Amino acid sequence: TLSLTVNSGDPPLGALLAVEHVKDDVSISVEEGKENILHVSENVIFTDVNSILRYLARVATTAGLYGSNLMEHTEIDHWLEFSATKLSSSDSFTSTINELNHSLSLRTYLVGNSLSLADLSVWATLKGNAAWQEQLKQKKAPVHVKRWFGFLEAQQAFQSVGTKWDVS
Amino acid sequence: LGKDYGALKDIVINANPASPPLSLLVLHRLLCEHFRVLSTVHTHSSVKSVPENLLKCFGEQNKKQPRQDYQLGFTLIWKNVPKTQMKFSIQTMCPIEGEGNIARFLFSLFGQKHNAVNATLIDSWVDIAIFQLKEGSSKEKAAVFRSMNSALGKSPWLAGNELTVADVVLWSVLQQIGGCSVTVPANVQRWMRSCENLAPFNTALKLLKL
Repeated sequence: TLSLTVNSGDPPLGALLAVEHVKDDVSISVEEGKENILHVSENVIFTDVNSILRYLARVATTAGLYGSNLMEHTEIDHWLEFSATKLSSSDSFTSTINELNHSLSLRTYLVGNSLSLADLSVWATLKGNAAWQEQLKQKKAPVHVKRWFGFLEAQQAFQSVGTKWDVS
Repeated sequence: LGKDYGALKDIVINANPASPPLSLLVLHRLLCEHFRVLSTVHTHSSVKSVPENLLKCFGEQNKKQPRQDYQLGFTLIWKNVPKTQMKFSIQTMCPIEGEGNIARFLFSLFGQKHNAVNATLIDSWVDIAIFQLKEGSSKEKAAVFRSMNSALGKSPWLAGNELTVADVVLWSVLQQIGGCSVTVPANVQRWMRSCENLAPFNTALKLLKL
């Protein structure tokens, strides 16, 4: 089947959310470990988080996590890179979070009006960003981002992954 | 192939002239081989001057134009942006940032069908070009060469038997890496020459220097 090893000391919440939103469509187990490895088959593994997300989104044609057309696919690519670069730097964070706020002003989900890898990726990255936490507790988080982030966090799949894996 | 699901026509790319996206130029030459493309270069008013080679990177524009005929419109705007950006006529699609993401989109227009594993491999190589090779240490670059050399001993192109966007982006990024000497392994050398032998690859590369 599919097997994901994770770094138990620093879990990839994005990939785990994807495993969570995908488990009803493909058989996949999660193993404790010290790094992230998605074992696809004998000669096939993915080790970087965005590749792991892409692969899971692609084999789970029921969940619709890579969007429903080429343009939504491309938007999801945009957000995957946004979270891995801009949102991972915690450097010029204010400008980066303001870009994210602008994009969410007229959206409920980041892409195509339903949950996608974009949401999982950006959410997971945001949760692990110290500057985001320092913005929330200090009541300075931008309105739309707070609204969208709270929406996802109240979903049962997010609460389940949080409880099991999130190392406070 | 088909291209009319929601028919979009004009592709706009904002790029910084201090950092020309060679992968997009190569891609542009490639699209032109398959589609009737109308190509234009503007300079945004936020940019004072632009090198002549970059002003006319779509110079083989003297050709007679179908005019009625065009399948795709490709507008390159030299602009003071922190990151290469693609925009569409459509309000619903957000601006696409990053040449890797733009390259993925443009190459997809060729219709190449891939399975989950191989599509993801292709995406992986693009990420490696962007997150590791583009701005990595000398050691990070050496590790990329090693991975490429291993892969290229097993298939003629980075993801198998056919040219993919993986080859376009990694080759391009390699050409724009300039500062410190590092040495290229033999399977990578063979693959570079395979790339350079393709008209779209070398003409676009020539554009980058005066």
